[PDB]
Amino acid sequence: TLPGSGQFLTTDDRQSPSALPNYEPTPRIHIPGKVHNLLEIIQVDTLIPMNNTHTKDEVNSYLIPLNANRQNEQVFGTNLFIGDGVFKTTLLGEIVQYYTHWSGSLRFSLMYTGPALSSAKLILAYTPPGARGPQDRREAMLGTHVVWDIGLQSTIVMTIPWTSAGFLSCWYQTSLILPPQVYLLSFISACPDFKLRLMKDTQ
Amino acid sequence: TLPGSGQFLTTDDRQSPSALPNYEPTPRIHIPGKVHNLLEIIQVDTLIPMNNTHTKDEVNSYLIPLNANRQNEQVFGTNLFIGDGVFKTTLLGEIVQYYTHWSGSLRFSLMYTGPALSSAKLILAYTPPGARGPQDRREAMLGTHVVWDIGLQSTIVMTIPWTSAGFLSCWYQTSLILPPQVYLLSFISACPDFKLRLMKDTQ
Amino acid sequence: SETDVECFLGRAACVHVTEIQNLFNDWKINLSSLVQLRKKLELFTYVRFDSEYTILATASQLVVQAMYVPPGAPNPKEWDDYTWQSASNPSVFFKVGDTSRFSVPYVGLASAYNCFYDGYSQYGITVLNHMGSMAFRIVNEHDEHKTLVKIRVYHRAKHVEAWIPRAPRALPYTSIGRTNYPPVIKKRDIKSY
Amino acid sequence: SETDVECFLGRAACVHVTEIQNLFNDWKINLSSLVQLRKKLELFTYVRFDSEYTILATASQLVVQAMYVPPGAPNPKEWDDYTWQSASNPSVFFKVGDTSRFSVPYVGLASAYNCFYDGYSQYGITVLNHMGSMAFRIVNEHDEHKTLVKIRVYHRAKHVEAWIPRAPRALPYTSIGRTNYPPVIKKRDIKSY
Amino acid sequence: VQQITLGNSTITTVVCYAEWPEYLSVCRFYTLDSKTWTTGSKGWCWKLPDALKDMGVFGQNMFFHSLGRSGYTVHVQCNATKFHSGCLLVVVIPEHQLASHVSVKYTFTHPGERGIDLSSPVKDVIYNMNGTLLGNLLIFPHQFINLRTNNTATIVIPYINSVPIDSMTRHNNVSLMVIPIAPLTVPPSLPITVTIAPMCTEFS
Repeated sequence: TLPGSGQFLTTDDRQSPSALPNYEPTPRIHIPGKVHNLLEIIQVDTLIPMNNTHTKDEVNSYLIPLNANRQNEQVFGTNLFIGDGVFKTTLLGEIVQYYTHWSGSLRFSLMYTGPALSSAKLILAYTPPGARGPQDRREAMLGTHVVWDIGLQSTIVMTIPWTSAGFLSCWYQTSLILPPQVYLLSFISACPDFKLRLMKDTQ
Repeated sequence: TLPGSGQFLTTDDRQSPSALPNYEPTPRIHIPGKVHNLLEIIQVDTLIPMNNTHTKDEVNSYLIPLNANRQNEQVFGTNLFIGDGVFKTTLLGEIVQYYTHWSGSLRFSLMYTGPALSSAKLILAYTPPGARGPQDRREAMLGTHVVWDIGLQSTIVMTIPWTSAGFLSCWYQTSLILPPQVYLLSFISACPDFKLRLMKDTQ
Repeated sequence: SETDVECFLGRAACVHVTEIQNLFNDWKINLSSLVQLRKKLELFTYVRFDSEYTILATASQLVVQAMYVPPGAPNPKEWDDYTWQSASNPSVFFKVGDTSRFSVPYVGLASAYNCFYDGYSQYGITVLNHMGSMAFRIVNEHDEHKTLVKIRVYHRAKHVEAWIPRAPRALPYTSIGRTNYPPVIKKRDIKSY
Repeated sequence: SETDVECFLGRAACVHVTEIQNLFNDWKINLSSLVQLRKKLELFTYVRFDSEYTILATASQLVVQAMYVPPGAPNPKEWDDYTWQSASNPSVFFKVGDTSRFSVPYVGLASAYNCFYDGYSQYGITVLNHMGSMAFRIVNEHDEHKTLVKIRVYHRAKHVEAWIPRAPRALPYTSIGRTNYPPVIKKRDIKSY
Repeated sequence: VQQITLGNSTITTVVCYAEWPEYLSVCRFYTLDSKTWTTGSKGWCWKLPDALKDMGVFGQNMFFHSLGRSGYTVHVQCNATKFHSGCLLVVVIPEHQLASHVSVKYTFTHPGERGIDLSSPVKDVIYNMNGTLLGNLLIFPHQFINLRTNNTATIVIPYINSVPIDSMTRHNNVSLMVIPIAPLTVPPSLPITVTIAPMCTEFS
C-alpha cells in the first residue's frame, strides 16, 4: 500500500458499491428549462438595486431617480466591485461571490420609463481601471461615451470591455424638458466570454 | 501485501489524487530565459574572487593586482578544489557544492584591463594533478603554457583538460612596460562535458 | 468547467453532525438544513442526483452500523427493536475511526426532487424529496464504560442536474421546508462612486 | 539527468514542523522558510510547479484533518468555527501514525510564482506566490487527557520549471519575503597555492 | 554602420536571453544625463520602465494606461581617448529586489531618470543589493566596456514578466546597473552617456 491509503479525501470522487443495486429508479423525463452551465443564466439581465441611499429595501430601490431642471449634474455613479456594495445582491454578485476570480466581459443596460413627452441627453462615460472617475460632465464627454437620446430611444445597451476596476457616470448634456420625478431602470448581465474559477464558499 | 507497504519513502515519486480536480489553473505561457539543465548556466563565465588576501569583500576582490617593474615574479596562483577556498563562492563552487562528484572539462579565462600603452608577457602554466606546482618561471615555462601577449591580445581563453588536482601559476616573462597599479580579471566556466551526480545538501 | 452543475452542487458536504453514546438518532435526509448547501439548492426548483454518503465515526472519551431506511420502512424505536434486523434495511458495519461509503439511487417519486411545492399534498410537507432516513447504532453490549462516538456524515451529490433557475436567497432561514422569512441591500449618496 | 530542474528542486522537503494539542495552527504556504530550499529557489526568479504534500502525524505523550484553504477562503479562528465545515475547503481525514497525501494545482495568479517582485502591488508582499493556507485539527471531543500530535509535512515540487537564473545566495536570511541582509569570501597570500 | 536612426531622432555610434522583443509608435532614443565615472564611483542603477516615466510620449503613456509592455535597446557610452583605461559592468537584473540601507520606500526603488548612485535601499555593491556576491551576477546578459578594447555596450532586453501586461508604475521589470570593476586610471573624471530607446512598446 502506497502512502495516503485509507484516507478520506473529500475532493476524491470515486465509484462506490450501491446499497440498492436492484432498485430501478423512476425514469428521468425532460423537464423544460434545464441549466447546464451557469454562464447560461448570467446572460439574462437583472435589475440593479442602484439606489442604495434608501434606508429599506423596496421596489423603489430598483429605481434610479432622475429630476427635471438639471443640467450637467450627475444621475448615478457606481464602482465595479463584484463582491460588495451595490452588486453584491444582484444575480451577478450572488453567483460571482461563490468564486474568487471573475475574468469576463459585461453587458450593461439601462431603460428609461418616463412619459412619452419627456426627453433628455445622458452621457454614459466608461472610465477604465487605473484612472480617476470623472467628477464633471466635460471630463466624461471628452472620454469614451455614447450619446443616448432618452426621448428617441428608450433602451440602450453598452458593451463593457473585457475587464479581468473602472468607473461609470451619467450626466445631463441638455436639460430635461418636462411635460405640461422620473425614474431610470438599470440592468446588468454577463457576456458569453465570462469565465469563473476557484469556486469558494462565503461564510 | 508485500513487505514495506504503508511506508512513506520520500524518494518514491507516485501519482496522487488531486484535491481540486476541476480547477483549471492559469495557462502556462512562454517566459524567456528558461533553464532546462544546469549545464546551460555553468557554461556562462563568472568572475573569480581570486584576491582573497583582502580582509573584506568588495569589488576590488574580483581584481588580481599586477605591478610594473616585476620580472619572473608570480602574479596569482590557485588550487582546483571546487568545494572550498577561492572557488566556493563562484557560480561553479556554488552549484558544485550541492553535489559530490564533478567529472568534467573546464574553460578558464582571463581579461587584461590595463591602459592601451601597457603590455606584458605572462606565462599561464597548467600543472596536472600529481606533480608539484611550479615555484619559479623556468619550471612553468618548461611545461605546458600559452604565451599570451597582454599588450596585443587583451583576452585569452585556455581549455583545461578533462579532470574528474593540478596547479595554475602566472609569471612575467618580460618586465611590464608602464605608460609615461594595474588589474587582471579572471573568469571561470564549465565545458559542455561537465557531468554532475549524487546531488547532496550542504548544512 | 467549474461552473457546471455537476461541479457546483456536486461537492461533499457534511449534512449532519451528531454524537452517539455507548445511544441513537434518526434523521430525515434533508440537504436543505445546511444554509451553504440550501443557498446553492435554492437557485434551482428541481434537482435530481443519486446520493453518496461517506461516514466517518470518531470516538471521544468499536463497530458503527450505518443503516439507510428506504421510504416506507419503519424506523427504530428502541436500540433493541426488531427493525434494526430487518433484511430490507441495508446496513454497513465499519470500525470507529475508519470511514464507510455507499451510494443510494434516486429514491424520489417524481422525475426530480421537489425543492419548492406550490400547493398541498403542509405547504412544504411533500413526500417527493424524501430520500428516506439514516439510523446509527454502536453494536456492542453492556460495555462497562460509555464512549461517545462522534459521527460525521459527508454527502456528495453526483450526476447533478438542475432546472427552473430561481432567485438567489439573500436573507437567512427560520424553518425547515418553509420559505417563511423574519435589509440586505447596504446603504451607500447614489451619485458618489 | 540529476541536474535537471525536475530533479534539483523537485525533492520532498519538510516545509513546516509544528506540534498540536488535544490546539491548531494556520500557516501561509511559503517554501522560502527553508534556507536549504530557499537557497535553491533563489537561483531562479520565477518557478512554476504543481504541489504535492505528504503529511505524517505522530503522537507524543486519533484522526488528523488536513485542510487546504484556497486563496480567498476564510481561515479558522476557533477550533469550533463554521469555517472548519466549509464545503470548499478540502480536508483529508487520516489517523495519527499514518500519513496523508494529496496534490494541489498551480494556484498562482500569474503564469509563474513570484520569487522576487521589483515593485509594489510591501515590496515583498505579493499575492502571486500565495498558494493558500493549511489548517490542522485533531477531530476528537473532550478527550480526558491531552496528547500532542507532532505533524511533519513533506512537500514535493513536481513538474518543476524555472526561469531567469539568479545569482546564488552566499549570506543568511533575516526576514520572510525580503532580501534584507545584515565576508563570505574566506581569506587565504594571493600567490600562494 | 555608425548612424542608428530611430524615429525623429538620430544618434552617432548582446541579445538578452536570446529572446527578441516581440508583440503579443514610441520607439526613439532617449539620452539621459551623462554620468561622470570618477575614480571613486561605485556604480549606477537605472530602473525600467520607471527610468522613462517623464520622457515625452513614452513617459506620458506610461502613466495614462495602467498596463503596458515594452522592450528596450540600451546604449551605454563611455567615450574616451586611447590613453584611458577601465571597465564598466553593465548588467540587467530582472525583479531586482533591493535590500534596505521593514520594506524599502518607493522614492528609491523608483528613482526615475537619475537612478541610484551607489556611491552616495542598500548601496553595497559587493552584495548586489541582496546578499549575493557581485561576481555571481555574470549569469545575466552582460558585456564589458574596456576602453582598451571597446567603447560602446548594447544590451537588448525583452519584456520579462509573469503577466502579459502589468502596471508599469508599480513594478520595474528590469533594472540597468553599471558597476565599475576595474577603476579608472588616467594620466581625473570620465563621462558616461546612457541612451535608452524603447522598442516593441505595448499598452492596453
